Amino acid sequence: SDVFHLGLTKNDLQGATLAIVPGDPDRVEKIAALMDKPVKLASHREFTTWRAELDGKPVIVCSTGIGGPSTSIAVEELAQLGIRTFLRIGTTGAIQPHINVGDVLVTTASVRLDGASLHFAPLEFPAVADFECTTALVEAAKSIGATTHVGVTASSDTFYPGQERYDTYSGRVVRHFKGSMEEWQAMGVMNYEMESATLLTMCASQGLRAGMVAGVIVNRTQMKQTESHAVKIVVEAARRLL
Amino acid sequence: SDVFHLGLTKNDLQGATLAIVPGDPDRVEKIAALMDKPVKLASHREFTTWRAELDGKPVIVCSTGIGGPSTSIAVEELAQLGIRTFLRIGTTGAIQPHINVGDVLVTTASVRLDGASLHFAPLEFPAVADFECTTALVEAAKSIGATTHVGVTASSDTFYPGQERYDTYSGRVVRHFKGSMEEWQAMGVMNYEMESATLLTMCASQGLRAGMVAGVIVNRTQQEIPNAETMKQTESHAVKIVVEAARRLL
Amino acid sequence: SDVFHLGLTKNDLQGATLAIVPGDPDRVEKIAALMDKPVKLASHREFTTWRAELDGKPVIVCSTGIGGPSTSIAVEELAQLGIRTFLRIGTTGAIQPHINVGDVLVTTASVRLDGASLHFAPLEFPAVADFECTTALVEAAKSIGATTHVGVTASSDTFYPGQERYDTYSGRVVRHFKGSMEEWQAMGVMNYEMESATLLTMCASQGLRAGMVAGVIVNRTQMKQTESHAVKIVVEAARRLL
Amino acid sequence: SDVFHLGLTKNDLQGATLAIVPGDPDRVEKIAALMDKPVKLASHREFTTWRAELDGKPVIVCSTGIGGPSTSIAVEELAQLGIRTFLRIGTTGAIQPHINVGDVLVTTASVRLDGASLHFAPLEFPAVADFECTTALVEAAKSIGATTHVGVTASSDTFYPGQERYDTYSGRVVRHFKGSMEEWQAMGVMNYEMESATLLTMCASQGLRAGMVAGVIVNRTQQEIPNAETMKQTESHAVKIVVEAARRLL
Amino acid sequence: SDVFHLGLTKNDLQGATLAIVPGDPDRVEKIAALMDKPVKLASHREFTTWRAELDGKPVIVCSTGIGGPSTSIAVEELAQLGIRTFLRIGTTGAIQPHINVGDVLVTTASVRLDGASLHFAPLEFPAVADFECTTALVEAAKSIGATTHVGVTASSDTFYPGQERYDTYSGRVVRHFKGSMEEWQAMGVMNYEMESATLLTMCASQGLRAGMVAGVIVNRTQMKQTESHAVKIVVEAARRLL
Amino acid sequence: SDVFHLGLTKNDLQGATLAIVPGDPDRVEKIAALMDKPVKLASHREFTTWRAELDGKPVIVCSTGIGGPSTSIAVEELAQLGIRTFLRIGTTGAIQPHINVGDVLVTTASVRLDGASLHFAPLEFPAVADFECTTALVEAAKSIGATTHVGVTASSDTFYPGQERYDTYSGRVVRHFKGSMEEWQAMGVMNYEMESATLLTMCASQGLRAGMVAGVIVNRTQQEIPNAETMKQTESHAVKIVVEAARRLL
Ligand SMILES: O=c1[nH]c(=O)n([C@@H]2O[C@H](CO)[C@@H](O)[C@H]2O)cc1F
Ligand SMILES: O=c1[nH]c(=O)n([C@@H]2O[C@H](CO)[C@@H](O)[C@H]2O)cc1F
Ligand SMILES: O=c1[nH]c(=O)n([C@@H]2O[C@H](CO)[C@@H](O)[C@H]2O)cc1F
Ligand SMILES: O=c1[nH]c(=O)n([C@@H]2O[C@H](CO)[C@@H](O)[C@H]2O)cc1F
Ligand SMILES: O=c1[nH]c(=O)n([C@@H]2O[C@H](CO)[C@@H](O)[C@H]2O)cc1F
Ligand SMILES: O=c1[nH]c(=O)n([C@@H]2O[C@H](CO)[C@@H](O)[C@H]2O)cc1F
Ligand SMILES: [K+]
Ligand SMILES: [K+]
Ligand SMILES: [K+]
Repeated sequence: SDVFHLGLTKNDLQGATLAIVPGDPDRVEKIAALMDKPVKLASHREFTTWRAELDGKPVIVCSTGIGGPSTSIAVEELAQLGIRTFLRIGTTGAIQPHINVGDVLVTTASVRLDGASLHFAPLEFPAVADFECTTALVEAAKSIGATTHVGVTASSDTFYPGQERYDTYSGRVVRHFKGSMEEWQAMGVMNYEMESATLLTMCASQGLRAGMVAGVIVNRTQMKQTESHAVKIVVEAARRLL
Repeated sequence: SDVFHLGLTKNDLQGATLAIVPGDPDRVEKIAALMDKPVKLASHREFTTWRAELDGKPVIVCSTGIGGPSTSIAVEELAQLGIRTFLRIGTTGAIQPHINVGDVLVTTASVRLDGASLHFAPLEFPAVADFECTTALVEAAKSIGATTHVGVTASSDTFYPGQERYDTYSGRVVRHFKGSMEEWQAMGVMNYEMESATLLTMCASQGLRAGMVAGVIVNRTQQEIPNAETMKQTESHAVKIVVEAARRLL
Repeated sequence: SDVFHLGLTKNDLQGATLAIVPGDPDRVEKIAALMDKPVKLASHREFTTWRAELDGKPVIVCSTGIGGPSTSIAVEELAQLGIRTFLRIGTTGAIQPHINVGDVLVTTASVRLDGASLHFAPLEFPAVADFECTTALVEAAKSIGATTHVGVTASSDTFYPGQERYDTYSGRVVRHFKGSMEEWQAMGVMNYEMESATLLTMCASQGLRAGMVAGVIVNRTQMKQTESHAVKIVVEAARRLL
Repeated sequence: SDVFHLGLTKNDLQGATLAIVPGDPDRVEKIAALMDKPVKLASHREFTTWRAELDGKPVIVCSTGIGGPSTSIAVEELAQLGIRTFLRIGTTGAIQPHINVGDVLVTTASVRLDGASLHFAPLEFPAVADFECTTALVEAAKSIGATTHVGVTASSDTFYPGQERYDTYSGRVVRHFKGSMEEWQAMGVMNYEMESATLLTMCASQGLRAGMVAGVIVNRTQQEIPNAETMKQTESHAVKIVVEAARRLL
Repeated sequence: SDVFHLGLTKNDLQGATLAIVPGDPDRVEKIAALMDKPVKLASHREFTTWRAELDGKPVIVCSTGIGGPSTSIAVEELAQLGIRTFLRIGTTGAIQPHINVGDVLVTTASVRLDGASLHFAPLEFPAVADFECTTALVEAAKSIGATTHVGVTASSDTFYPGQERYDTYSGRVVRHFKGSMEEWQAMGVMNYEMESATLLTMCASQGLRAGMVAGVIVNRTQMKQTESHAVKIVVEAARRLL
Repeated sequence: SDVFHLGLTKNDLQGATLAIVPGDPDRVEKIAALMDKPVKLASHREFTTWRAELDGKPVIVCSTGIGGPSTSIAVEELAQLGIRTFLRIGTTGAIQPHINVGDVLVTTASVRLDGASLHFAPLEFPAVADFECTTALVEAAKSIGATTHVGVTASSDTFYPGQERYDTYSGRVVRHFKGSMEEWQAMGVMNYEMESATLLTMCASQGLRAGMVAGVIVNRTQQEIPNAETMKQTESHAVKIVVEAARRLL
């Protein structure tokens, strides 16, 4: 292995330069299955990697695990191996009334509620997605007729307090985040997820292209099939980025 | 006047919902001149407004003056008057070697080195441009064949220390900004300008669409010898691009 | 032109070392008119400059435009041309009950609600006015018998949310500034304006003397003539500073 | 499942109130194997859970995955299930010369270089370990004669820049973290790891007891030449120490 | 004098390496009196120093005065003189219902509501006590059967607003600290005092061992004898640390 | 006692509304001695209080001890007792070449390097002195012909690292303060002391008038060789100046 965590060698990628990075290890195979000659490369910790062909071009699929920390490791090590483009496919919770479960969301930029993005650029730097990847994702979504929403996403280091959930053990939310969801709502933020801030920031500040798309599995103001459409959309986007 | 600073009435706009907002008052007429039936509406402080027609649709052109403060006033008051889409056309200094004077830059999002954006959203919120406006700007730039670059822009509250210029009275830059340009360069930031952070943040957090395009009049990594001609010509292309973008946004 | 924005040459100032800097371009001529041999020097963007004589000494009057950004450019470029003393005359909104419209306010120091001051000194540095300029302004105000108030001023980068105005398009104020006016009131702050923080900080941290005086055109807790008195006061102060 | 991610039910724990939480899923079974009647309960995402008996008391072992985010989920959901005591056993990089690979480190408190801890308490709150858990860990380490060091640990959201590693794709470290390792060294910080800040803070601020122990697999001040054997042996001792500590905490 | 403030010479300490540092000058003699051959060494400003013997080992007792500023001076200068271990004995206000006046509190780490700790380490660094000193204090407390509580302490630069007291001249608390006590309570913080944050941080970040124990003289949610027990406990702890 | 720390009763002040507040308890009597009918009122912790008459008006003199924490207690409790005006007289270290030992410095505002001021107003609020008190101090200094300097002062919570002193036990200064003195120097800051930030902020934000004057006992830019005599003489003039200022403020 040429990297510390992924257990992958440069040759394993066979010249691949684009990677689809879902958060859940169990989704890696599903994504690879939509492409040609899918093969499992490695599985260590929360990092599962598969290789496949798209239009005769080798493509990588690697899980990041939940959170910016594990995400930064995967992205960094994949970059060390030649990957220059990253497309994240995730699951998300909508916080706007007009957005419905099943809808697909494309992130233009993210509210940085994480700590890892700060290890690449100060807070004033935008966690913005690459224009080409965003475009590809939008078109891909349109190509299959999925109800899509494009905009800002709140990327949190926590699933609970950071997303102002009170149905918890403590049933309490620290002051900084109390009343925070309502604030994001009034600002037009579409959803909550946990890896885009780190992904977009570290990529945008290091010459790497990144895109972000997620399927709505829940709406805070009010599933397997939704994941399916989002997966197709990201593979279709990758195709347009090759 | 229905607003405190612009000296404009709702009726003046004749139903206009899009405005092109240059920083310099003197550029307002130039921009309006590329459209039909251009008419001056008002002039107060650094706020000069003109109205014109584009494809049979009334369009506004209003100068913001330099900086997020004056920019936030103009945008806020124009919004009070019905404007929902804002396209900024400015001048900028490139900080990357591969970018040349005369090139056109489209901002996807901005590094917030201003104070006004913070009056609309905390620092963690991205100063991102509207996807539709950015797309229109990109296509418009392509439509006339201008050498274009798309990416991140550093928007500063100051022309000098914030952009780490030392050719100043004090010849000194406060610690926070010392060595800052090099940091931005390593991060891929394309340029320095002074209104996008405020514009994009206040719009993105209030349901308003905004786009940002600027012409390169200088490159910080490549010494000098400016050319009023070339410079005036660069402004020309950027103006044409923003008007073309507006057309696609109407 | 020896500077990038002002369109002025060192010789234009004829040895002037003090400048009165109003925010509104249209007020420049009014101020110059109270002095001798007033002459317009230039007009570019929001920067209008006039020269005049006061007690046989050349004095500059230059508009800064609204906000610290344009203010820092004007001050910096004027300094490059020899100006060492700056007196700002502005308009302001009082936030204390005992202060009335028409009253004149002299700022001793400012609450930094701007971004430009930070480009000269970290937030912990005080946006304090020069003792000599403050003194001159106080005496000048007294010399004409104007009802005067001396104290702290809140200098905001925005006219609306930063000054907690809700009569706006969004009718909303970001969390950081919600309930902020009341806080300033309890702290004795006298008013809101938009250039003193940047002016005083950049001057106080660069060996430049600065003073700040403004006329109250509105009281948040409850016009042409007020501007008139403030203008006289600043010209009278300049006279004592020459 | 009574929780959203762990896929566990209250009944699965059989009254367990203490959990050993390693970062790597693959270590869960190893830890459970040192106890009695070890049984796998679930495996979802980076969360692998096993149950076992220690002195006739049911004990849980659950992987957190790398980082405070996944750690906070696991801890929160385990707490929802009754766990009140958490003992983390990890791997770490030493940054002090006197500390050797193979040594065991017990964290009294951590430098918060993460983002998740901030979602439980402001930065001024200390990421301190529970006194009882720390004591148990210290005694346990002593009971087997392991070379131990007790002190402060720097817990980072990143493996690379946050730990000031330059052997990377960009080969660059953002300003805030440039020269940071040397600063931590001068302050006596013993090591770098990636979950203690979040673990200790969220537990210390919510009435939950937590302890932290890690085996040194590398020393940043002493070049390299890792040894899978030694490394695998270090993990072994750390595991034994944490299980022994749990025993004293039951 | 070999130091600027304490008025002490290296020889005065006769090889002492541990010091008990109370906040009140008047408590120095009381503490020294429990040991052998107590002798007053100096008295300057709020810094009173005494020397004594404990198990044949010279020990120092020096008052820090109230607050991190004076505390940092005393600790720094004592360190310059050879002291490597510091045990603070103070008075404190409990903020938890289950803690009673008279109880003894041992601080494991502190919430940094001070400014001095920041002059030694950034805010993210923990104001944690030395494990050995904490252990000694716990055992010492047990040795005399004192009702003890071990945990986190909020160390404030102010006695009033920082501890959210409203019975003041202004009867007002700045926004940052409004509702702060309740927050600390929900987080399990045991008490409020004014020197531990600075003490623990500066020591923990400079290779110096420090411990912190205080007697509860008041409970915010609901005296000479309490001080007595705390003094014994700290002397007993020092004995175990020699 | 009507207050928790000062051990003073409202009656003790006999209607006094102004207090001179030195940092050192030992200076309280010296200051009181220049006035009429000086009497010691109390002595507790670092708080020593004396009362005296100035032009037939009762005046208080109370030591604050070193630092904003003890300073805030004294000021708060004195205010509870009726004091509305505070004049601080201290000792200071100059950081500018043109300032000499023995010179007197009047602070117009302070750089807030303390923590206590933040307990009264956020960092953006200026630690500015009262205009009337500053004026009185300036005139008083002039009245005796002392070489005076008026300007900004850096008020630090620490005597050593915060004032970037390396002649210490650790011989190290935390990153935030490394190279800080030079920055303050370039900004024109005249000196370092340890109570003005807290004093001016808490007073300026609570309707209390405050002034600040200090005598230079050392200049950081000009090596050393202190003189107890000169030093004791500098304190003398500063004391005379503050008493004279109080007289003009009564
Ligand atoms: O409400 C949600 N919050 C959230 O963070 N997610 C995403 O799905 C995972 C949480 O289970 C995280 O990786 C995150 O990216 C989904 C959601 F539905
Ligand atoms: O180097 C530059 N920096 C800069 O900020 N600008 C832009 O032009 C104006 C300053 O001249 C500002 O409004 C800003 O948007 C142009 C430049 F060429
Ligand atoms: O309420 C007010 N707020 C305010 O900012 N001002 C000042 O006048 C201009 C706003 O029109 C700004 O330049 C500012 O300095 C006046 C006011 F009356
Ligand atoms: O140098 C190291 N840095 C580090 O963070 N670790 C730990 O091991 C994992 C990364 O490999 C993280 O969970 C972390 O806790 C180990 C190391 F050897
Ligand atoms: O409520 C309290 N708050 C407090 O800060 N203290 C402590 O006792 C002194 C206050 O009088 C300070 O030195 C501090 O350490 C005691 C208390 F009882
Ligand atoms: O260099 C100096 N630094 C300093 O802080 N002081 C002042 O004198 C005391 C420290 O000796 C503090 O109260 C402070 O106000 C004097 C000095 F000479
Ligand atoms: K993870
Ligand atoms: K302007
Ligand atoms: K003190």
